[PDB]
Amino acid sequence: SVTPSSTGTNNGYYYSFWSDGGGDVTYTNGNGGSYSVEWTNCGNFVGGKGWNPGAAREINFSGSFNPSGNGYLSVYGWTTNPLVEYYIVESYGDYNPGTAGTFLGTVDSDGSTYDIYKAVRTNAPSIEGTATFDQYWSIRRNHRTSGTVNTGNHFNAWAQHGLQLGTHNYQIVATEGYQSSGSSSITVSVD
Ligand code: NA
Repeated sequence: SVTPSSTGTNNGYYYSFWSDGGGDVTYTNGNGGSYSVEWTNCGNFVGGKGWNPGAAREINFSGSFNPSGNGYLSVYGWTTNPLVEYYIVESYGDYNPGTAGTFLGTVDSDGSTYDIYKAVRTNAPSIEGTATFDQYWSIRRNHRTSGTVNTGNHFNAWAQHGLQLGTHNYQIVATEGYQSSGSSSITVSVD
């Protein structure tokens, strides 16, 4: 059983929780900017708290992230026109999600080098429904579960590689799992 997919406002933050119904997933909004997820042999889910619309901002995040298998903790968001799904992956489990993309280079931000990848998702779920769209990745080499992400540094580095962003839609500190188990308990803020 899974928490039903849902979106909106909670304690002044935006949140989104989405799953494909697979396995067992329990998403729980907490006070302020906090949320938790526990999951067992999920399908695919993505959930967390943040803002709508996103921006070039410094996002503070802290908490726990305990993937057993493939899961990510990322600044995660969308733009439109063009439609782009982007990830600034601060921690992952046993799978580096850049495997699926093309390596374009690196960016240094907030105390670590990141590896940058572009992937193409063909007829995949999106905030505009089933669609084909680019995916931008910045994957932190020095995994962590607390600190500050300067999203503008990533937007900058992606643009240096010819990767254009559209108009910002939502932007959250997302826990994501794919065919894995685990848990997270995360708090978000911006100064
Ligand atoms: Na669009």
